[PDB]
Amino acid sequence: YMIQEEEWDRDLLLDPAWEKQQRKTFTAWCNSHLRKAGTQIENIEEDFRNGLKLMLLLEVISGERLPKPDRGKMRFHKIANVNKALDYIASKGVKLVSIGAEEIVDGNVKMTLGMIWTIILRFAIQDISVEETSAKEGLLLWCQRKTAPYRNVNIQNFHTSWKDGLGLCALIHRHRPDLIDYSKLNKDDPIGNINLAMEIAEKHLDIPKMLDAEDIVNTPKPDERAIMTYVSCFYHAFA
Repeated sequence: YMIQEEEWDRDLLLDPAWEKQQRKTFTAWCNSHLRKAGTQIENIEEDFRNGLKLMLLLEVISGERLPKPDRGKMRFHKIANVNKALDYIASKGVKLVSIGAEEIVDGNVKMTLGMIWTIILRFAIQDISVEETSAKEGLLLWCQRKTAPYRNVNIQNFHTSWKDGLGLCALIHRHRPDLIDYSKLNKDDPIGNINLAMEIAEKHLDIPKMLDAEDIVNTPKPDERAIMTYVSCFYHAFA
């Protein structure tokens, strides 16, 4: 059988940029909450398949108890646990499309990422409201107001606007000028600018280093779900 197939099989071990980014960011986001429950996940495509840490995540971020988990390794107990996590998200206003317990238990990557995004959106971004603007659009207007003074920043979206890292440094500088010497930063060191903001955010604001920096700089259009997840932590930290 052909060498050509074998080489392309190996090539499937590279995740597309959008997955790398969502994987890194949504894993760190889940972990910055699960640590209040004394646990962590390591691999987002594997560690929600039994429904247990998913139910716990939902409890930690909602503050409300979910019904008791099924105990037992049998596959229908994992299905019952994930159904409880998804029924709880539904009950909180999220209309789920193309997402079901069966594919989550089977490790479906796009579906598992999509589910976690619906959680991040509902419990971190949905209720953001600035000047009669809610959710994604409200978080964006917020970023625009905070960064308006900064002439080397133009927040117009949750992707390309954020590539050079200056948008992140400005959000910090506006709220905490003591923490950053903004005037010394420029557009030629985007990787530096990103890792700097993330290092400052981690040390002083308790926000883990969620972003895939290399991919943000090098990908034509960064993943906006990942960037919204990270920026949503700055909003909660500053408001």
